[PDB]
Amino acid sequence: LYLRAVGGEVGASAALAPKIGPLGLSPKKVGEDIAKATKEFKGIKVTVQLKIQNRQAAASVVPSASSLVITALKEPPRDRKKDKNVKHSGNIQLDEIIEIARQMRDKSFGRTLASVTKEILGTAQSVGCRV
Amino acid sequence: EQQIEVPEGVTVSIKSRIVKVVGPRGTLTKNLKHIDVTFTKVNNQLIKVAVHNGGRKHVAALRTVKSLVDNMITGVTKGYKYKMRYVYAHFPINVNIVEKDGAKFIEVRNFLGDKKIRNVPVRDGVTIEFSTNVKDEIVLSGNSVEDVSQNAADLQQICRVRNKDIRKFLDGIYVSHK
Amino acid sequence: RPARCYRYQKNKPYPKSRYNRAVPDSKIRIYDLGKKKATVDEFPLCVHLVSNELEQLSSEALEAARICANKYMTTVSGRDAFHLRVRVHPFHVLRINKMLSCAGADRLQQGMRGAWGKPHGLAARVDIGQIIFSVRTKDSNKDVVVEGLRRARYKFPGQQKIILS
RNA sequence: GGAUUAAGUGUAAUCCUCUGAAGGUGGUCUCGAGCCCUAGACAGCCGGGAUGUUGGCUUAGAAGCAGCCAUCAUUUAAAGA
Repeated sequence: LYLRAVGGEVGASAALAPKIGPLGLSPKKVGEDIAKATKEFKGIKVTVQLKIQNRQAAASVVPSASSLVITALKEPPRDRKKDKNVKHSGNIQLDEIIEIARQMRDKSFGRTLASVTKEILGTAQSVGCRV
Repeated sequence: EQQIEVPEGVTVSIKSRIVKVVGPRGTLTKNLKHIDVTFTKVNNQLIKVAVHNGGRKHVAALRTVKSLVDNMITGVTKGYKYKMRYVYAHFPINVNIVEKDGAKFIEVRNFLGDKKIRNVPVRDGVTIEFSTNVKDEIVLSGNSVEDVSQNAADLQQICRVRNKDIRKFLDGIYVSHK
Repeated sequence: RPARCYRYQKNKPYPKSRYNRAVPDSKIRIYDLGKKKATVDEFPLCVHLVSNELEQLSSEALEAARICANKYMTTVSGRDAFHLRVRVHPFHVLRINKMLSCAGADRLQQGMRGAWGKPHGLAARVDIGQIIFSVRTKDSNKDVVVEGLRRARYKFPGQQKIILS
């Protein structure tokens, strides 16, 4: 489902837990996960569209890898020249690649999490976003 | 060698290596004799003396002497006091001082809360003040810092116990203040 | 055990397989460790293992003191880095009191002439400065291999110097 | 003349004979090596140890610090996912 959660806000039962909690989502993972990325932009209402599979695994959004990387980097643009320009563009945490890969995963068909991260990294490489 | 001049407000006047201090707080004396050393004399100002000697040996001395004085100076004017709290696990401790260090004199009672009081000794000229409230502070002071020192200490140590472990019980009184 | 009247050379030759049989097998695993083949020699970081003594470590001495050595070389991820080399072999055979030759101390028995000591063990001998067993790789860590040999030495009768790369 | 030693080490050439091998000491003296310093060191010393965010994954947990991936951005005098 979808809800609008404050940037750095988490586990509380009344707001969060029973909505999704009955869906099969595990609140603990989401609270930390959501709060984690949401740290860079705090105080901002980010509506989350959580998607839960039969696995009861889930992902949520800000929609595209380039966009996701852009936001993770917190930079609006991609480097003019990805290979040459790097730090200028920006950087993202290795974990963040994992984060994006995980959210994107329903879309991606990587065999493993490592593969998915590699897929996202490929996009980042083009953008001039270093990991 | 070195020369220490101080303070006004406190006199000196040492003869035949006894040494002294003056006031206004009470005076302390300290023999300060060791090896061919001058045993510093007051030089119509303040005392400081060196003996023609060698290197380290005398040097470890006539350094120490310097520190014994200069802490005799401050122990005569504005004395030295050490201060610290008592407190631990259930039931309080009874600290109180009766004249003299002697058994059943110097404080402490129920350590944890044991029977039989255990405490001594007190130094020559030290004063044991007591707690502000029922019990939660001690002040130990006196002119000499060498009696006042191991009075508050030897009152902390008189809580130390070699048994279970310090960790489990943390009774005792410690003078955190210096 | 203990090794006393074992590693001091106060004898002379042989090993000689012709002459001797019933030699015990060495309990010293392979003297080729780490990845062999490729020349480890291209490496930063260097060597160790200098005896600093006289001689004759037994195979009992080297074989648990060397793989003991290797064991804490395992830290560098199994098959990934360094080659370990051992130098000298335990050729040298020793004999021990079989009461028939002479008298008194070992290599002497009972009677005069007669039973030389019966074969029991072999030990390589070394000189004042020889490299007992060396090899290295790039500075993997501070020097795990240097840590190796700490343990390696401390089971040698000799006092071994680490020796810097 | 000079220096070391604080253990009564030692005051024991050789050796059945004089043991000592792979306990401790910021007592003090002497010698060497590395790094840091007036773009100010140590104390060097004193005081302090940002927001998204518990980054993504993994995991019972995994919150800077088991492990894998990423290592951006913000607010900054400054502060690493």
